[PDB]
Amino acid sequence: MDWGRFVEEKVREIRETVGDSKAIIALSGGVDSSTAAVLAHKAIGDRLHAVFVNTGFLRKGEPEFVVKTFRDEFGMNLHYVDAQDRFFSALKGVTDPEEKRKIIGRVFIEVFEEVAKKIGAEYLIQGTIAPLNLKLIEPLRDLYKDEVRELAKFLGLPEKIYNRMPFPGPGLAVRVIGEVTPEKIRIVREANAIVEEEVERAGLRPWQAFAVLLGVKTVGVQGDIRAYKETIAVRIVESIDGMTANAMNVPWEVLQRIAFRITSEIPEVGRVLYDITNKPPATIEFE
Amino acid sequence: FVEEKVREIRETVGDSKAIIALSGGVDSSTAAVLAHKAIGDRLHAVFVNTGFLRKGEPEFVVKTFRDEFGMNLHYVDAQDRFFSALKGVTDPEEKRKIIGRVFIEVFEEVAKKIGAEYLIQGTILKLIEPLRDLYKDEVRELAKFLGLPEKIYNRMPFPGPGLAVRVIGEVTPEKIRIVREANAIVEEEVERAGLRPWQAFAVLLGVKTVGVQGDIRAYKETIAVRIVESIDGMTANAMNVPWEVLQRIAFRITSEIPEVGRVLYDITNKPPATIEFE
Repeated sequence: MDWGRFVEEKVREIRETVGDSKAIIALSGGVDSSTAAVLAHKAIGDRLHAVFVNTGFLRKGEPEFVVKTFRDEFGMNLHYVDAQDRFFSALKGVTDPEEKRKIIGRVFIEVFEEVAKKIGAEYLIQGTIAPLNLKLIEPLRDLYKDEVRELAKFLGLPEKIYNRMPFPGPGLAVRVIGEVTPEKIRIVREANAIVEEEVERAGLRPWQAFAVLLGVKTVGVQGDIRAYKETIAVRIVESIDGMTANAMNVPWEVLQRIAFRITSEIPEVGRVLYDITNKPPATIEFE
Repeated sequence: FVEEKVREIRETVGDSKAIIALSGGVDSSTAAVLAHKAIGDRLHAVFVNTGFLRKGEPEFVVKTFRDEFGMNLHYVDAQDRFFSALKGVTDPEEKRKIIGRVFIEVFEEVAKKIGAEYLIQGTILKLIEPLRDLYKDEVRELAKFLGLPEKIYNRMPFPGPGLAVRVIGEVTPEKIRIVREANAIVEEEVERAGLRPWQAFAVLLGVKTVGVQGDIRAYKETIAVRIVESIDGMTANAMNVPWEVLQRIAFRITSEIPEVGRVLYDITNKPPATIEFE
């Protein structure tokens, strides 16, 4: 393979296509969109407008990391969009998993379209890989997943991105069973951070590792009196590419640390359960 | 000791009839055998099938006390009454309160027909408590000496409300059936693997999810497996169960109980969590 040649030719292609016009891209923080953004940025510089939407369902430290990486370090013309209120308000009273995803998808498009109209770009860059009135450009169209990761590394993207575990577009909203509220998202966000921290501390490299707020209540104690507490499910799986996946045989000490930290550092949680179901028969997420 | 207590009971009861509630627990069982050796045919044991007992449990109790020990055993099928009384009840406290109220109504109903004058209780009508001076460990030894099955004197504790508190939310016949089957799988695999925990059981969580086979839009149930080690039950730790055993439990539950599509294992100690979920 020759990545230097690939980059030179692809950057040239984007330049010849865009000309002096503006191009826009949705920056999700994922490896695909990140890689496509870097190629487009090398091609047209400030004429590339990278739009990053904070949905309110991102992981701890994620928004800050994306801004630091793309605005500060890569110097991209980034549009940080805080749309948290729109997403949370739109989900009020919605408990059905499918409906939640539908609403989140609709609001994301509404937000992106609103910002895009102000930008007035003529081209839309997408990180589509092999595996708005805008002309489409897909720089990674002929590349497979493993190749995109190699390219991302070659382009100087952080390992935190090219080796990241996949994370759903609706984010933490699908990690909360039932109605999505700021409090539930706060709890699962902290629990998720603990899960990832313990997996990292033990040098484990699973396909996915996350926490889910089940909605099931258990009787705990806060001060010196009984109170209802939440239940968190921990999901850690091993997989080649998600086709099938096995619940991971996590060292007991790691599971103990996760359970201890979640219930001690997040007083609102009183019980932690570990998912031991493979795929098949189960899905990886809890939807 | 046996000769002494049997003598005391025989002197207290005289030629009157006595009644005792058989729960299947070591305490009531041991007290029942002592009372039976004392007044034989004048002891009337009462077994109430609440509808929340474990798989094969009712049959075991009847076979053990009525056939094996030859006691007068009044079997009461009150499943319908308990399920009706719990219809729509979600609060754990109310479930326990209602089950207690119904048990009494059912028991007092059967006690009237017997016409007993003494009530035998396994506390550790006139009351008779032959084990009021014995501790948990002592009662177990006595049970062994009396000839009670190991399945009883060494059995894990099981709550009065039974499987009703092993179902989060409203209790219904179908939910109890599902958790009864899951519970049997958990106990079977834990025993087969040589595990000897304080308690090992299954809980129907109420949370539902879709799977990746067959009708992928059909929401299925979730079972939580609870296995803990404890000395006294005051403090306990989630057990470090061998992975292959947990995998077998998950496989059997989803393969044998089509209604369940997800299995979770509780990894929380006590404190901060309770052993039972409700």
